[PDB]
Amino acid sequence: MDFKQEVLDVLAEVCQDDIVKENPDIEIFEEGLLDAFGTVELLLAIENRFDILVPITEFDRDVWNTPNNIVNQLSELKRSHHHHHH
Repeated sequence: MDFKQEVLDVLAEVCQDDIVKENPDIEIFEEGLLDAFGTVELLLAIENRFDILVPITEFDRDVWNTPNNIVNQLSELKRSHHHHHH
C-alpha cells in the first residue's frame, strides 16, 4: 500500500476531481475544491480507510491547504493518531 497515493485518492474522491492529483500544490480552499462538509467527509474517510482519527479542532485550512500538504500532515500523524479497536 502506497500511503501518499491512497490519501490523494481519498481526497480526489471527496473533491470529486482528480485535479488534486494532477496539481498537488493547488490551493484547495482558495479554489473552492473543499468546503466544511467536504472537510468532515475527508476526515471521516481517513478514519474509515486508515484508522487515523484527526479531530476537527486539529484541522487548519492554512496548514491543510494543498493535496501535498494534507499528505504531509497525515504522514506526520499516521502513528500517533492511529487507532485499532481492541
